[PDB]
Amino acid sequence: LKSFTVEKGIYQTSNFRVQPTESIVRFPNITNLCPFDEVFNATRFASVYAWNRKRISNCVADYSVLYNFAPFSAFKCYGVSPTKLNDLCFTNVYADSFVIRGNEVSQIAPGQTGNIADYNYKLPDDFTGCVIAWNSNKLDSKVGGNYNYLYRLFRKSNLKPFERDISTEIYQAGNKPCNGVAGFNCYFPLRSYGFRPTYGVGHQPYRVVVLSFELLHAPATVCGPKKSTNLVKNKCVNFNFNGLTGTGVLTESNKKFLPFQQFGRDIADTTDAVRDPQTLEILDITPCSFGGVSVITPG
Amino acid sequence: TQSYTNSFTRGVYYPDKVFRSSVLHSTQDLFLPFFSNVTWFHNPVLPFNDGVYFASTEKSNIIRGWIFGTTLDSKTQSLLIVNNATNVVIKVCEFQFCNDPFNNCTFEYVSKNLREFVFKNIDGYFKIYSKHTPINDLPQGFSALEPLVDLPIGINITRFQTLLAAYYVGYLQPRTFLLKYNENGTITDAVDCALDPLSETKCT
Ligand SMILES: *[C@@H]1O[C@H](CO)[C@@H](O)[C@H](O)[C@H]1NC(C)=O
Ligand SMILES: *[C@@H]1O[C@H](CO)[C@@H](O)[C@H](O)[C@H]1NC(C)=O
Ligand SMILES: *[C@@H]1O[C@H](CO)[C@@H](O)[C@H](O)[C@H]1NC(C)=O
Ligand SMILES: *[C@@H]1O[C@H](CO)[C@@H](O)[C@H](O)[C@H]1NC(C)=O
Ligand SMILES: *[C@@H]1O[C@H](CO)[C@@H](O)[C@H](O)[C@H]1NC(C)=O
Repeated sequence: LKSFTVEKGIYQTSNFRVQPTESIVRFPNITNLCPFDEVFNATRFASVYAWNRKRISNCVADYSVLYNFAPFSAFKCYGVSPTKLNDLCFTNVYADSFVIRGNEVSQIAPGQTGNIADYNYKLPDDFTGCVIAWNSNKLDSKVGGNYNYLYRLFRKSNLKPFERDISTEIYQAGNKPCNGVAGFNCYFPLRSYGFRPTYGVGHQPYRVVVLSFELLHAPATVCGPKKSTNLVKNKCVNFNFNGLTGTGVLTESNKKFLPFQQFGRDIADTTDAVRDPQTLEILDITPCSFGGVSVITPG
Repeated sequence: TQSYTNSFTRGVYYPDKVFRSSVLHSTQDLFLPFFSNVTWFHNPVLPFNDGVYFASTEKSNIIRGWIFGTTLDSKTQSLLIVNNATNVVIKVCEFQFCNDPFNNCTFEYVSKNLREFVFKNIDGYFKIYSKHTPINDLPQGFSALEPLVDLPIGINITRFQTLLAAYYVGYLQPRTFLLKYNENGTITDAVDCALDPLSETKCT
């Protein structure tokens, strides 16, 4: 009233509001984990020149699987920070797996050239993804040598990123036609990474899987886990039921949603009920209690 | 044959996943106009524009699947829905098959009577609604088309063909409808707000 003496009567003073206590988050059962054990745990890593794309689109990107081998020496991110990357929407994931040698792995990095980053492979300096280091040369190297690491050694120019060069064209480095035979400056464009389990830190085998992400105009289908919380009812909470954040009280409902129906509405288009993603249940939503606060006073 | 038949009041799907009970809802969407005319093909390929209303009655499983996407092969990818009576496989990895059916693979989704189907592309999603009805021909009456799938394939589709009767075809148009949800979210009746002035009054 902006006055010190209050006349006898009833006055509207404030607006009582029940406030939420918990922040409920509900998302469906975490299924269809993205295939990574086939690329992270495999002894048939492709050759550096003969690398292979990996198609990973229709699944949940369990990006935290990197902690299956937390002894990773390095996990250098190049597209985005991992904290943000636990939930990011991309249209496709392309991974390639190979082993080159020792300390040459620094060549698998933005702004790097030479050998591996020259003709065997290369990545653009704006590369999106991460480069990992879990060298397991214990079985990759044998005292017999393992010269079977088929790797291209020669090429006319630098290798374009994300292109496969299985060509076997002789490096005619001399001023004389080669005709494919081995004469002078005529050597087969491929050589050997024969490594025994005694080589140096820059010559022993390695363990490489690098994966990149992309997002074109097609809608994104690559996403991380949603981490749904528990479900609690009969008290004002802050729920998030897969597409809609709202403050309200959830109660058991007798509504009969059709099997395909998620939301629930009434006149004026306000969400009155929700189907729970994890367990198939119908929860009615009631707005948290509120209302004016009148003060009955004598003078 | 390319006869033409009245569409009656057919080809109404659920516009979204929202539940509604005992309410009349006015929605603007790609609907098949009431009492329109529809081809009754038994033609190489029909176009797509902005959605179709494929329907069929032949239970012999001879109308097996469909082909979508611009052109037919070797470019811009092509959807290849093919049924198998046990598997309902959908492939977006084109077969490169002949023009009269009987590559960079990227999608391999797997899952007396009248069958009604609606296909649409809005923005990167191929939505398929469908419905079965024990018809006692497109009978007069009403039966809403419950959604089946919402594929996230980002193709651009302009024409379509069909695998191999009752090759009904109708074309969706942007229309405003007034749908009725009886008490359980089932669309029991609809009013086409541009058919006749009485329906305009009903929608108003
Ligand atoms: C989700 O998983 C729980 C755990 O057993 C199960 O009871 C429930 O039926 C599942 N729901 C769906 C939709 O898969
Ligand atoms: C629409 O279908 C009717 C059905 O008989 C047909 O007579 C008419 O010619 C069709 N309209 C056009 C423009 O073809
Ligand atoms: C239909 O095709 C799918 C695709 O792999 C296959 O799994 C299924 O067995 C086929 N159906 C029959 C009856 O062969
Ligand atoms: C699909 O390709 C481009 C990219 O979306 C688009 O501009 C074009 O109009 C489309 N082509 C069709 C619909 O035939
Ligand atoms: C709607 O639900 C009722 C149960 O309340 C049941 O008779 C039937 O499934 C539907 N009835 C009508 C008239 O739509």
